[PDB]
Amino acid sequence: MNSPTGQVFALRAVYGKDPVAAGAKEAFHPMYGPDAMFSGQGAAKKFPALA
Amino acid sequence: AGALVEIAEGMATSIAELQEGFNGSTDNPWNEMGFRIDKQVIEAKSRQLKA
Amino acid sequence: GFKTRYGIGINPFAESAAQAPASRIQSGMPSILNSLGKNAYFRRVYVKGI
Amino acid sequence: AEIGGDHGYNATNIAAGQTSGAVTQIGPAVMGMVRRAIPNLIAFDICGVQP
Amino acid sequence: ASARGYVNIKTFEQKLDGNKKIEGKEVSVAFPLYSDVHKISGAHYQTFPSEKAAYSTVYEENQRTEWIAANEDLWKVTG
Amino acid sequence: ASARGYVNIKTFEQKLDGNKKIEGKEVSVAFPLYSDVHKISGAHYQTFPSEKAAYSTVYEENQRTEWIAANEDLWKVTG
Amino acid sequence: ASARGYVNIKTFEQKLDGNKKIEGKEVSVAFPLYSDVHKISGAHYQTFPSEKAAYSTVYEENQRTEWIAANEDLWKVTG
Repeated sequence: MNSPTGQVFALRAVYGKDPVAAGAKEAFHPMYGPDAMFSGQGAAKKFPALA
Repeated sequence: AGALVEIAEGMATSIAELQEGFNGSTDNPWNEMGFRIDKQVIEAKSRQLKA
Repeated sequence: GFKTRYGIGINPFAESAAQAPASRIQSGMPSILNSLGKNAYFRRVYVKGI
Repeated sequence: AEIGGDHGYNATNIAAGQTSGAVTQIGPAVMGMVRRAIPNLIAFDICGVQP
Repeated sequence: ASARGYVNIKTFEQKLDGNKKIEGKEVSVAFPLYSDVHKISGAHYQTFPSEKAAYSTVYEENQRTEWIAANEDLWKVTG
Repeated sequence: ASARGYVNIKTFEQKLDGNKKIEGKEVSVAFPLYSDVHKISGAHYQTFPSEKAAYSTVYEENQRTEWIAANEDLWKVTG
Repeated sequence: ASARGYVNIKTFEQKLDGNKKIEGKEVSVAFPLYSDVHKISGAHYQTFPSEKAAYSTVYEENQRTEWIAANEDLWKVTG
């Protein structure tokens, strides 16, 4: 590093109409699979969360 | 158990810049290293027989 | 006397449990919060009985 | 005793260039961008296609 | 709180004139307040940055004139 | 205070259901809170930054989960 | 008596902090015990050899752990 204090960006692919939101799931995540129906039924209806 | 971990870190460029009494600061010496040079000594022992 | 300046950094995405990072601007200097036992790239295993 | 000072090691104070000392530097250089790579498909040999 | 960084200032009390001391004080200042106005030189300190206050008396983002009272209060000489 | 900027979110009370509403809510948010997490889309707002919050309800640097409950408060349905 | 040489050390007490002292201790050490183990640096002393010990507390050839505990004892802080 030639100048003090480097920096590195990070581009998250975030979905749900808010690239920044509270708990906006990340799109392409090695951990986390893509939400199975988001493009699909999950746009037509909203499913009850499980708790 | 991961309770007490093991690290090595730097020195903040605010502390390292003024080190051992610069800019009015005080009590903060640098660390130093010496060398020692200690010696050993041996002796010759005899041995012998007859006929 | 000698002087050096180096500084260390954590890979962005190191933790990689995180949906999206907090604050958008996040020190890459290692610390307790981000860098302790959370880095995905490295997995430490103590062996015993050798 | 003009001091160089440091960024506070805060993440903002670096990205702004704010510095405890005299100078406020430009910015945190750039070390380049880190994206999140795309996961791999399992393709379709496992399930008959029939377009 | 500060939400950015703290510049911790630790001053060492020195004997100045007859039966008098310049009181050594430990103080933690929010960094963007400390960078804007800080008076300390020749004050026999040692300063270190940190992300949470390392001393009891803490000066947040908003003091200014309250810290401008304290930053030059380090030269107040108690008998 | 935020000391940075206040992002002012103004939602317009609309009639959602029979004799019901989504109440019009005028709220200011500290920019470094708003830039980190903001849920606004399809919120029927108009948003302007300022150096001093423009509304009585104010969410400063430190709320987070108090705003994260209040950012999705803009879709609340009322009788 | 050590019969070889005696390294005579005189340490000069000082005010370390507010109403605190680092106790000055005059001491002497057998030259071999001194060359073997001596911890004195930054201790505000002055040291001279002599055929006999020139100070009250004298360490002959065999003390060791009495002096190894004593040489580091010069940094004990008293009020």
